[PDB]
Amino acid sequence: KADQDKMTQALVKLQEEDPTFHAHTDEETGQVIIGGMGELHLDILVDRMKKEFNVECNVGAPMVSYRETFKSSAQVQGKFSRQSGGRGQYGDVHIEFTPNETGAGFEFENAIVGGVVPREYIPSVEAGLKDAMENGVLAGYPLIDVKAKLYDGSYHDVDSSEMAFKIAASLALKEAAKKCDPVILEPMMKVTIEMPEEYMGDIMGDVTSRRGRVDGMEPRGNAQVVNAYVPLSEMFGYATSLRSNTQGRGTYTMYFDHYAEVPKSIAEDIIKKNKG
RNA sequence: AAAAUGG
RNA sequence: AAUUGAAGAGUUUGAUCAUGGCUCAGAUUGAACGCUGGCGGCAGGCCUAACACAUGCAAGUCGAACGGUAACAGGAAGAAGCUUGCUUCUUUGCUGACGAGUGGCGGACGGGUGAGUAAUGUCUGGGAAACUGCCUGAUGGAGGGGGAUAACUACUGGAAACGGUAGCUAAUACCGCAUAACGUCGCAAGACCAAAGAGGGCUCUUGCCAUCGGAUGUGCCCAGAUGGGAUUAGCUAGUAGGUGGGGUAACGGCUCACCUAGGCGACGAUCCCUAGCUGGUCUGAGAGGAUGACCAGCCACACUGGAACUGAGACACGGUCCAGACUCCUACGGGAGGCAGCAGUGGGGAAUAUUGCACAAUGGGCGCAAGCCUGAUGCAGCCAUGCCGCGUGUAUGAAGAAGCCCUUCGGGUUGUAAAGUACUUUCAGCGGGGAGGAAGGGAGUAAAGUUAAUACCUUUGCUCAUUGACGUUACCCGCAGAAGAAGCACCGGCUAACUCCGUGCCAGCAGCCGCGGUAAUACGGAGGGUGCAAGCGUUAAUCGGAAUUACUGGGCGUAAAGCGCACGCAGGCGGUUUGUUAAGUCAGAUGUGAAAUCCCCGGGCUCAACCUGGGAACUGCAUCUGAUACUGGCAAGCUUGAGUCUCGUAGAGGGGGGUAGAAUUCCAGGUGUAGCGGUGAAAUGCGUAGAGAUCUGGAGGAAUACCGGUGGCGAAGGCGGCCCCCUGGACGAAGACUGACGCUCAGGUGCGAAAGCGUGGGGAGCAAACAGGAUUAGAUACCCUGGUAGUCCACGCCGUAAACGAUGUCGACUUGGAGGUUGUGCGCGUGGCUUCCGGAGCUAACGCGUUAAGUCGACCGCCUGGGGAGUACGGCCGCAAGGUUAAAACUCAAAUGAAUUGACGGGGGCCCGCACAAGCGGUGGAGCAUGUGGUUUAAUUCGAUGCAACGCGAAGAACCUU
RNA sequence: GAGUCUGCAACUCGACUCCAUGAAGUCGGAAUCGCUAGUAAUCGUGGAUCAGAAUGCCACGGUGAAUACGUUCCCGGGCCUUGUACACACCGCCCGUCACACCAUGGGAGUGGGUUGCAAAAGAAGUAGGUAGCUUAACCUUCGGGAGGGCGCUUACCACUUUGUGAUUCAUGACUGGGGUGAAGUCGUAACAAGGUAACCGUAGGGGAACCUGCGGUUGGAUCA
RNA sequence: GCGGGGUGGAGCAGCCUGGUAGCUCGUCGGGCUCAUAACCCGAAGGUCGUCGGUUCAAAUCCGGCCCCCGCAACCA
RNA sequence: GCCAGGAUGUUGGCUUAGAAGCAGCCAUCAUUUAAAGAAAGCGUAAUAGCUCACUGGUCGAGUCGGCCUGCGCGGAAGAUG
RNA sequence: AAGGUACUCCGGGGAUAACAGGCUGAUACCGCCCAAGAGUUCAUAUCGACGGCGGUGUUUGGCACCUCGAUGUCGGCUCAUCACAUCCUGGGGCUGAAGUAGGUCCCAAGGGUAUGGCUGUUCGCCAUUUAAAGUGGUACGCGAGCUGGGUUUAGAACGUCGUGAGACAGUUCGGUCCCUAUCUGCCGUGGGCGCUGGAGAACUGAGGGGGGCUGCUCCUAGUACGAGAGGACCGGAGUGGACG
Ligand SMILES: [K+]
Ligand SMILES: [K+]
Ligand SMILES: [K+]
Ligand SMILES: [K+]
Ligand SMILES: [K+]
Ligand SMILES: [K+]
Ligand SMILES: [K+]
Ligand SMILES: [K+]
Ligand SMILES: [K+]
Ligand SMILES: [K+]
Ligand SMILES: [K+]
Ligand SMILES: [K+]
Ligand SMILES: [K+]
Ligand SMILES: [K+]
Ligand SMILES: [K+]
Ligand SMILES: [K+]
Ligand SMILES: [K+]
Ligand SMILES: [K+]
Ligand SMILES: [K+]
Ligand SMILES: [K+]
Ligand SMILES: [K+]
Ligand SMILES: [K+]
Ligand SMILES: [K+]
Ligand SMILES: [K+]
Ligand SMILES: [K+]
Ligand SMILES: [K+]
Ligand SMILES: [K+]
Ligand SMILES: [K+]
Ligand SMILES: [K+]
Ligand SMILES: [K+]
Ligand SMILES: [K+]
Ligand SMILES: [K+]
Ligand SMILES: [K+]
Ligand SMILES: [K+]
Ligand SMILES: [Mg+2]
Ligand SMILES: [Mg+2]
Ligand SMILES: [Mg+2]
Ligand SMILES: [Mg+2]
Ligand SMILES: [Mg+2]
Ligand SMILES: [Mg+2]
Ligand SMILES: [Mg+2]
Ligand SMILES: [Mg+2]
Ligand SMILES: [Mg+2]
Ligand SMILES: [Mg+2]
Ligand SMILES: [Mg+2]
Ligand SMILES: [Mg+2]
Ligand SMILES: [Mg+2]
Ligand SMILES: [Mg+2]
Ligand SMILES: [Mg+2]
Ligand SMILES: [Mg+2]
Ligand SMILES: [Mg+2]
Ligand SMILES: [Mg+2]
Ligand SMILES: [Mg+2]
Ligand SMILES: [Mg+2]
Ligand SMILES: [Mg+2]
Ligand SMILES: [Mg+2]
Ligand SMILES: [Mg+2]
Ligand SMILES: [Mg+2]
Ligand SMILES: [Mg+2]
Ligand SMILES: [Mg+2]
Ligand SMILES: [Mg+2]
Ligand SMILES: [Mg+2]
Ligand SMILES: [Mg+2]
Ligand SMILES: [Mg+2]
Ligand SMILES: [Mg+2]
Ligand SMILES: [Mg+2]
Ligand SMILES: [Mg+2]
Ligand SMILES: [Mg+2]
Ligand SMILES: [Mg+2]
Ligand SMILES: [Mg+2]
Ligand SMILES: [Mg+2]
Ligand SMILES: [Mg+2]
Ligand SMILES: [Mg+2]
Ligand SMILES: [Mg+2]
Ligand SMILES: [Mg+2]
Ligand SMILES: [Mg+2]
Ligand SMILES: [Mg+2]
Ligand SMILES: [Mg+2]
Ligand SMILES: [Mg+2]
Ligand SMILES: [Mg+2]
Ligand SMILES: [Mg+2]
Ligand SMILES: [Mg+2]
Ligand SMILES: [Mg+2]
Ligand SMILES: [Mg+2]
Ligand SMILES: [Mg+2]
Ligand SMILES: [Mg+2]
Ligand SMILES: [Mg+2]
Ligand SMILES: [Mg+2]
Ligand SMILES: [Mg+2]
Ligand SMILES: [Mg+2]
Ligand SMILES: [Mg+2]
Ligand SMILES: [Mg+2]
Ligand SMILES: [Mg+2]
Ligand SMILES: [Mg+2]
Ligand SMILES: [Mg+2]
Ligand SMILES: [Mg+2]
Ligand SMILES: [Mg+2]
Ligand SMILES: [Mg+2]
Ligand SMILES: [Mg+2]
Ligand SMILES: [Mg+2]
Ligand SMILES: [Mg+2]
Ligand SMILES: [Mg+2]
Ligand SMILES: [Mg+2]
Ligand SMILES: [Mg+2]
Repeated sequence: KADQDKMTQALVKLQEEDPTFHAHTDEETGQVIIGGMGELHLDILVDRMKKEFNVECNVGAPMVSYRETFKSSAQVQGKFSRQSGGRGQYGDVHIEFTPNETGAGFEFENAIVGGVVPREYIPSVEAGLKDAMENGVLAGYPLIDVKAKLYDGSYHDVDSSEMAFKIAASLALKEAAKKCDPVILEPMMKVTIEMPEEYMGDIMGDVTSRRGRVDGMEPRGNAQVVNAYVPLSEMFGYATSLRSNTQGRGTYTMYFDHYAEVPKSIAEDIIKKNKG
């Protein structure tokens, strides 16, 4: 970490030395990601750090930011009552959690009937859910693609507090996760690979090996272009492979697409990792 | 006799 | 004439007064940053890395010291193509000159930096033991010789740097000899010591040597002053002194030997941390506080550590030697170098300039002079960095235009603002004139002086050409045309300056108080305004406001602050009288206190900034001459303060020993019979193994009813039956005696409740701990039944309490009243002590009030917002418990005192109500009506919700109503 | 089951009648309400609303009690006084442990630096002293030498450097102590009223915590009719 | 290997000796209070680990199967 | 053994990014024939391509694979020789 | 009518345990058969479910045959010797083998095959090497060769159990290792006789023993191969480690 501060300075200098060098700390992962136009390029930079900058470093695969979503729908109740004398803290909310349309995120519905939960406490309930959803409901990753319907609740004239209702809301989400079976999501990436038709088969074979799907192929100029969607984690190291397959005559451009459920095996591994 | 508390 | 000088505000509360912190308005800067940007003058400009430095430059000069001649520019001579009379080519230091060398002088100045340094520094004032190139005064001398040596030559070693060997040579280079005295040595007699020539035409000029002066510079000494820390109190063996010897220009432990045992320090030594000092600068009414950039003086340092050499002067920025780290060269053997001179580069940093020009002037080195050298200096460049002056137009202009903003849509505001019209043109721009900084120096020419000389030289006049980096100088003049020239911050209060719109505890703002949750003068934008202006804001920084460290000029009953009390050393302070001294003090004088700056009066730049003449001031210090009241010293006194003695009085004053009565407990026995004991109510407990109760005898410990008291005694803490023994203090009466013998007191020392600790005793009662029983949601409590340490004694330790009057001690003074207690004189006096109340005065108020918290004086202790914290760490003390001394970071905008109006109280008093009591009839249970909640529903419309919603809005939903 | 009436229309969803049927209920847990006389209690009657639709509301008469000793207690209100740390005013204020996060700081086996004391070692260059040897322009000379000097060597002083052992200062250290700041956490309620056991001071013992208990002290406690 | 357990939500009875589910707390409804706690009144909730066997009948007895404890697990 | 042919509606359809005999899933055909699978393989992203089955020619006598049984073979690595 | 004895003692047993041997082979280890699958496709490059068949003697065991008128037992040291189920070096097939480097299987036993830290350790983990740090058998090779740390006498203590004496597949500190080699074997070294008359030399070679390891650099050649990164075979030369 003494060389970490030096690493910052080293990366700054390296960026000045080479425009193609791009240093960027991924906020979600909290890991600095070094971008290069080639493996050898990055290698030389790292070697330079070790010597010129005198910064000992070890390269690694960028961590992937995953998300969670309830795979099942279940109505749940969250009750929080803490009254032992004087001003207490009562709050009960019955919230129905249902898998939302992928990408629709959170679609909270206030279906409170009979004004069981007073209007003033309603926003707190929702806000409390949102905060709890941001926290991991399965492994620790932000819960997305879920719909919470507060159909029923309970309140006390004195004990009930907005914060109590936020607590009750969070409690509901917890028990919902136990019944709604959240699943980990992985960020899919749309990759556009262009190469001579001679290597087309090999490229598509690589994508399938990664786990990605070939969207389709299309003729451009002289080099065929294959559209595909590959997981970010799997996409790592594609550059070298592409050049190897195409004899350094292949180019690819990857962009984020959506979040797909991590393979049950992979999901299990992620949960294990997050657990410890 | 007992007789706490009240973001 | 040298003065003219002094503002507050916001924020603790429901409100108030006080206390107290925080914040703000001002001024200032080597500034930085952001935004903006016409011009000029003057000035300033690496605060950081005493970090590392590429390149050039910053110290040379002299041929009137000398051998020479490397050049070159000539001359003469001789050869030459032979301009047939010049040219060429050679020779000749031959001359003008001059490379290199010897020599002399300078290089110790000038320029840079502030690392080190808390005094071998600086500043002020004194002093004896010195030295001093160049300059200047006076008096003498200046004779006659010698031996070298560079350059040079040959040779030779090295990559280079740098050399080696042999030969030759000069001097104002070097050494004898003579000379030797207002010199040195010595008591004296005696003895001893120097020199250089050069230049012009015998003379003049310059230089040389000896001595004594002058000036100047420099060295040295002493006293006072010059940061912080005691959570640094001891320090020191050349150490302190002496003596002798040596050493220095000189005094000196400067050095050495020997001898003695000193020296320094609470008036701060030693050690630690920080730091160049000063004249000055900034702030301040001042006193202070802060600071030491530029300018001037002084000191210190020059890659780091160290040393000497030369010299008048250095332990030497651009010298030497050694070591070290760096950089560079190398043939690997060895070499070379030092920007804290100027400019400049890299690095560091928020941030600080051009590898300019000229020696025209001033000043310096060398020279006879001419001249040469000078990054000193004079100037130019960049930079709004500051200061100062000026400009960006000026009059007219209602059309009160458009257009913007706002509006009650009437209008208002921008705003005479703009258009429009009439003028002016600073400055910029273009053109053309034009100072002054310039003195001198160089030619002649003249007279005089000098001399043998109308020579040469010197002096003063005279005459003729001639010297400006800045520079396109200032300044003046002319020409075209308002043309080419305004921005920045702010408008909730403080604080001068308000609306609209957008946003909606979000975004945001903010020095403080706070502002923002849908009518934001507080955010953001717009319109309008306010303040400043080529600047305006922000940040950092200092002082002020802050009387908030209070010398001037504050506090301590309750706000922070009186040591628990006392004794007492050092220290501070001290009644009254005479004489004496003159230390302080006061007066006058004299020397000094650099210049600059500041101040006053002036002068000069068109003004101002800026520059300059004179004065004032420098508040201080030394010395001399005076004054003598007060303070001090000395001497003699006096009695009034203080003290002693004679006599008597009161007292729970202390220490020791003895004794009495009451009660509790226990033990033994008698009588007697079922309870006792305890509580709010109980229970545990005790009792038929005879309790409790009652009576008798005995044992032991502790404390002394009543008297008894706003009583008494004691420094305080404390002290209570009676008796004796030992002992301290206080007070009164009337005399005598002493003669200021006093007061306070850092440090120090002693005393010091209760609890606690050590050792050895004692132990009735009481009772931390502990146990059980209750109480309670729980009850580690309060209550009950038991019960150990301890409480008691001896000796030792601890050293603290709301150790309180939350009020230090001593002295004097300033209306009264009612009491207590204890003397004393003759009902009326007069002392000591004490309680309550109260006047003036004082106090924020409460209160204090002759026992002051009034009015003053002496000395001491202590305080400087609330927390953190009387804590940590260190020291000291302790057996331990702990005590004592005593921080910081961090955090908050308060904390606090007294009093006021409420409210409230399981505070008090006085009243009252179907409040309770005394009664009567009900509700809660059933069925049903009705309202409500909830749940259900396509919808079950909406509102009402503790008392004070729920047969409520609804005094009447089949449709309508709805 | 059979009707009546009002009304466009009585299924949802009217009142009423007739016949039949004949539920719970045998006096109401804890708790709780009204009423002091023409009152309660009970008995009928009328009215508004309104087509129709009262056990409600509003109003009218009939009959018609019991009990009040009193202020000990409960609750509320008024007035006077007193304490107060309360002021959207006791539904006030407010203390500490514990949980979590963050910040500064103390201790800590130690670890790495700076500075420095003491005791030694060391000895470049230079300067001074001595002189194994070597060498020598100027002076002297008996002409051989001599005087004197230089070099070398040696000694003293001393920089770099080295070693041991302390002191001090700074940084860092598993873990740990207390402090502060958070946020509607948990546990109680210690203080402020006599705060419900007056509080507080010193000391000692005990206890999850605020604290409790003993001993002595202070008033900076209320109360007193 | 030898023993003891597995019963309303929690901790405990009942088993021995078949018929014949208790106690305290918690929970729920009503009350008290401004409200909460405390307090008062009323009520619900184990078919007895998991099956099999026996018996007219099984928490009870027998035997597995799982669970959770205790003890033993040695000497060359 | 060898020389040939080895197909046509038709890439059967669906699905498949693509899937044409040869990913998978449904089919499962018909046609010209001597005969030629809605394909037994290799192959391709899919294609294509290379076979094969099937069949015709050539060749001129046996040929092919099960059953029962005799005897052998592999499976079969160790420490003094 | 219960216990302790490690303070112990006597008579007996290999009728009966602990050690080593034996028998056995459950277990262990090694190999094979079938092939569901995995491997983009594709059982068999590599791997392999559900099941099946063997081999070794190799762990943990079973049995109690040898030894109780005694067969010393963990680990280390010294010294070895064999097997091959091969760790390195040699040869080869396949590969999901571009090269380099691997994977897997076959052949091969000539030689070679760490030092330290910690622990009694074997082992293991760790540090740093190496071409490699092989796996087993040999009374878990080797105490009439050494050690004596472990373990199992008598002393003592802790935890624990027990009323206690004492005890523990707990721990802790301390605590006597004898033997002059007759025979076999082995390393050396002589005497006798023989080999056909005696004697002095020089030999032939049946037979036996020893030895046999390997790194790195350079060249080939930055050549083949690879888009690059990298980087050879084959062949040649030099210089080391260990050992003799
Ligand atoms: K104030
Ligand atoms: K300095
Ligand atoms: K000295
Ligand atoms: K002396
Ligand atoms: K000053
Ligand atoms: K120095
Ligand atoms: K000189
Ligand atoms: K000049
Ligand atoms: K004062
Ligand atoms: K004194
Ligand atoms: K006097
Ligand atoms: K006792
Ligand atoms: K005092
Ligand atoms: K503070
Ligand atoms: K009822
Ligand atoms: K109806
Ligand atoms: K009606
Ligand atoms: K009151
Ligand atoms: K800490
Ligand atoms: K430390
Ligand atoms: K209390
Ligand atoms: K106490
Ligand atoms: K026995
Ligand atoms: K096999
Ligand atoms: K395959
Ligand atoms: K045996
Ligand atoms: K192979
Ligand atoms: K081998
Ligand atoms: K072996
Ligand atoms: K054995
Ligand atoms: K052994
Ligand atoms: K043996
Ligand atoms: K032996
Ligand atoms: K034998
Ligand atoms: Mg010259
Ligand atoms: Mg001379
Ligand atoms: Mg002489
Ligand atoms: Mg300094
Ligand atoms: Mg002032
Ligand atoms: Mg000298
Ligand atoms: Mg110099
Ligand atoms: Mg220099
Ligand atoms: Mg410079
Ligand atoms: Mg920088
Ligand atoms: Mg020059
Ligand atoms: Mg205003
Ligand atoms: Mg608004
Ligand atoms: Mg300021
Ligand atoms: Mg002040
Ligand atoms: Mg004050
Ligand atoms: Mg106070
Ligand atoms: Mg106070
Ligand atoms: Mg006092
Ligand atoms: Mg005193
Ligand atoms: Mg005087
Ligand atoms: Mg002056
Ligand atoms: Mg006097
Ligand atoms: Mg007496
Ligand atoms: Mg008294
Ligand atoms: Mg005591
Ligand atoms: Mg005692
Ligand atoms: Mg008692
Ligand atoms: Mg008691
Ligand atoms: Mg005190
Ligand atoms: Mg007292
Ligand atoms: Mg006090
Ligand atoms: Mg009074
Ligand atoms: Mg303390
Ligand atoms: Mg202390
Ligand atoms: Mg009812
Ligand atoms: Mg009503
Ligand atoms: Mg309707
Ligand atoms: Mg009244
Ligand atoms: Mg620390
Ligand atoms: Mg030396
Ligand atoms: Mg309390
Ligand atoms: Mg109390
Ligand atoms: Mg109190
Ligand atoms: Mg207690
Ligand atoms: Mg066979
Ligand atoms: Mg064999
Ligand atoms: Mg034993
Ligand atoms: Mg025996
Ligand atoms: Mg046997
Ligand atoms: Mg036998
Ligand atoms: Mg055996
Ligand atoms: Mg045997
Ligand atoms: Mg298997
Ligand atoms: Mg066996
Ligand atoms: Mg047998
Ligand atoms: Mg035998
Ligand atoms: Mg093999
Ligand atoms: Mg072998
Ligand atoms: Mg072999
Ligand atoms: Mg061989
Ligand atoms: Mg090892
Ligand atoms: Mg063995
Ligand atoms: Mg072995
Ligand atoms: Mg032996
Ligand atoms: Mg043996
Ligand atoms: Mg042993
Ligand atoms: Mg052989
Ligand atoms: Mg061999
Ligand atoms: Mg060898």
